[PDB]
Order: sequence, then C-alpha cells, then structure tokens
Amino acid sequence: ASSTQKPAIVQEEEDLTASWTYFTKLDAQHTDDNNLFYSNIDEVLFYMNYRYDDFKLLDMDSTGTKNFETILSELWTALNGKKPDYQLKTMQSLETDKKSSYFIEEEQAKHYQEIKKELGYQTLDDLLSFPVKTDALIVNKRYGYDKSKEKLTLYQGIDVLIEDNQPFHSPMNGQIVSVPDTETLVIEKEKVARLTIRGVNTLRLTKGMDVEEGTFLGNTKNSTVTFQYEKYKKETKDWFFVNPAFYFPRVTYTQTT
Amino acid sequence: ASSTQKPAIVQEEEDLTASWTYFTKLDAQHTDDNNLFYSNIDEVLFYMNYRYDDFKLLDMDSTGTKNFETILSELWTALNGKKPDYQLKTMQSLETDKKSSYFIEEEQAKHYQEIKKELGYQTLDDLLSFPVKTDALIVNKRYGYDKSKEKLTLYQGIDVLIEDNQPFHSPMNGQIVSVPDTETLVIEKEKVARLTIRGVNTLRLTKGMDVEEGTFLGNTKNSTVTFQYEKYKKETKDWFFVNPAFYFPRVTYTQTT
Repeated sequence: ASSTQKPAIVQEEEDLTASWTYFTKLDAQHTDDNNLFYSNIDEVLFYMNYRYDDFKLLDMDSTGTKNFETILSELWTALNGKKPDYQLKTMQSLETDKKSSYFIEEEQAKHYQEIKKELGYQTLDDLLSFPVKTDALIVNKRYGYDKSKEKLTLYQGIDVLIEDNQPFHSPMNGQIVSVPDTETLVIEKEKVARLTIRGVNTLRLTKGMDVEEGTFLGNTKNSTVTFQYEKYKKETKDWFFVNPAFYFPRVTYTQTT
Repeated sequence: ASSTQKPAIVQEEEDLTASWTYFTKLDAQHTDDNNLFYSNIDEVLFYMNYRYDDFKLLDMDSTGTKNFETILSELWTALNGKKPDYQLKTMQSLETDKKSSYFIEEEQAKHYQEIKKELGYQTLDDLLSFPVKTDALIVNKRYGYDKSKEKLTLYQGIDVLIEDNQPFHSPMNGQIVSVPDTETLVIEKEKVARLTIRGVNTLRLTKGMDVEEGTFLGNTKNSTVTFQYEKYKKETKDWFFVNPAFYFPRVTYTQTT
C-alpha cells in the first residue's frame, strides 16, 4: 500500500523511446533560423510516466477524446509557446503552477522528485555499463529528430565525447556479430539486445568472439564514439532502435534550448 | 552516418501537394469513356522523395535537361502505358527493371519501404487527429483533378465516409473563425493552419469559440464529411491548399484504376 512504490518509468521500452522521439520531432519541427529547441525530454517522460503510467502514444486520455500524441503536443506548447515570441518554461515550473493541468501538490511532488532521482531509468532491462571511468557520458548528439543542413533528420543513436583515446571496455555481455571495418563493431545478446559501437579500434576483435561487460575492446580512435542500441521483438522476429542514453547510468546533454 | 536516417517525405509541404496534384492532372487528362485512372500517388511520392529528396516541380534533375514535371509525366506512362492498350503496373514492379530509370537495388527498396511504413507522412507539420473512433478515414473522393461530365475539375479537399448522425470531434486545436451555414465551420490556428469542415451540424457552435483536438463539434448530417486544409505562407501573407489526407494518421482510398 504505502509500502508499495511504483517505478519512476513504467512504460514499455518501445513506447518509451517512441515518446522520446515524438517530442524530438516537435523540437525539430519548430527549429528554424531564429530558434533552436532541445527540450528536457527526460523531465517530460518522468512526468508523463507519473501521471499516465504505462501509456502508448495511441492510447486515449481520461476524457476519451485525445490520444497521448496530442497530450505531448499540448505539453510542448505549454513549455515552449508559439511563434513568433516563443516562451521557455521548465517542467518543474508547470508542475508547481497551481492553475496548471500539470500541477503536482507540494507533498506529492517531494516524493515524485525523490523517486525520479532514486530510480531514474535504472529499472529498464538490459542496462549498459560505462565503457570508460566516468560518472556521466557527455552526449553531444542526442537520439531522435533534429534539423541538419536546414533539413529534418532522424538520428538513431547517440554521439558521446571520449577524451584522450581512453581504454574502451564493452558496455555489454554478448557475441561480436559484425566487424565491418576497423572502427565499427556490433555486439549481440541473442534475441535480446544489439549494440553498435562506432569509433573504437577493432583490430583485436573478430566475428564470433564472446565479450563480457568490462572486456577491453580497444583504445578510442578519435574524440567521438557513436552508440546505437536495439531490442528484439519476438512477436514479429525483428529489432527496434531504443535511445541508448536511457540504458547507461547517467548522461549529460550538451544540446539545450 | 549509418545512424542518420532521412524521413520518408523530404519535400516542403507546398511542393508535396503540388506534386500530388500534378499526378492527378495526368490521371484525369487520360480518363475517357473506356479508361478511368486513379493511380497510387502515395507510392509515386514515396519513391520520388527517396530518389530525389526535396524536389520542386520546376527544378531540373541531375542531368540538367528535364524538370520534375517531365519526370512525373514519364513515370505516369511507365505505370499506365499508352492508348489504345493501357497496361497497369505498380511502382514496386518498376523498381525491379534494371534497364529502367526507376531501378532501386533490392535492399534499398526494402529499406525505403520500411521507412515509408514507420514514418509515412507523419513528419509533416500540423497533423490532424481523427474526428471519430477509427483506424483509417475512408476517402471516397480524393484531392485534386478528376473528370466529371467529361469535364476536368479540381477538388481542393477530400470527402470521407462517416456514418450519418454520429458524434464528430475536432481534428485540430484552434479558434472557430467562421460558421458560414448550419453544416460548415472553419477552424484556424492563427497564421499556421486553417481547417474547413463541411457536413457537421454547427448549431451549438459560434464564431470565436476555442476548440482543442477532440472537442465535440456536432453530429454528422450526411454519410460523408468534406475536409479542406490550408497552410499559411508568411512571405506573401496568404494561404494555400494542401491535401488533407496526408495529415491524418491513415486513409483508405476507394478510387483506384
């Protein structure tokens, strides 16, 4: 009862990444010559999971009249406003506005923040260990949509900054299933998860070799490493991309509004 | 990047509708007493966007000798043949002809089709929600040109099949800016988008009312509802029609060759 605590994130993994991506679509579509949007989508997703539990983008709200894409779009407007004179608010601000739809009562909000901090995304399956000694990966290109060369583009991974060719250890246990070139490897846990790593020297690795979490793979080749992460969907015997950032202990985003 | 994915639709919205409309002009011009053409223009547009990115009808192709109107006209002939013995083909079939300018290697064809399924037109701005509970609007009169009375006509909207006397909810957030008659309303998101709805009784509705996505507007009068949708061009301070079908989650076209 009061001894029972729901996790900070309860959505299924595919829906969690889909909801992230939907919000990056709204950021990217409003990004133009005069405005660059990189909302704090983590704060959005923690709020949405607290309010709406294990929602899917096409489920209906409590009125029965709108789906969660619409709810997310309305939230985007509450945070960022509209052309020409956009606004910039935080989720915390909306959650403390007593007239707002997003309001959370003072005492409940203390508990909500504690659980968000204590549990985070660490209840997801198939978490990834840091590949270097650090307290947070610095993410200079987040997952999802953005504008690049004035054009909408979907980035199905994350770019991370790794200084000084640090020795790079595997984030996951699995088998090396592909070594396409000298700087790309694919590690797969059969029918579970698949991690693609770009930017690490692969000279001491061949297809079929088993690696464990922490196995040294090689030194980082330049300053950026790219991760892509996929989960397996038994129902259709295929794979879907997930946002890798959710699966490491902590990241720091360098792109912000 | 291998981690970078372009959308299924890359064209600007005005160019996308203009390309649709051009193809409907070709279908309508060749429709006669013995042949009625309603090509699968969605398949055309997804192929063209994959092959030629954010093209405009009057742009020249890479050879510099033909514009995209000419390319679309040549494709119509490849898909449909010529008088007096028309022969219907599919876009996917044309992509396997190694002697044709439409060839796409098998893997890339499968991949762009998968992206078409995942993304569709959902990367366009200012999407519309279904006005009733459904997985697809049945469109029995599509946007663009057709023949009526052996006369060419341009239809700047779509007609959708909805059961008569059924509750109808708003596809869009905005203000009711016009209530012309007891069966017509116009909703405007100011200087963004304008939605005309014909066939919903508007007696509970007044000019100046705010609506959200999902707001009950009224019950349907007849067995179809007509939508028109316009976007705003700040450069000229005017509006232009777009094909409304692109903006809903899914449609089913009843008019086929």
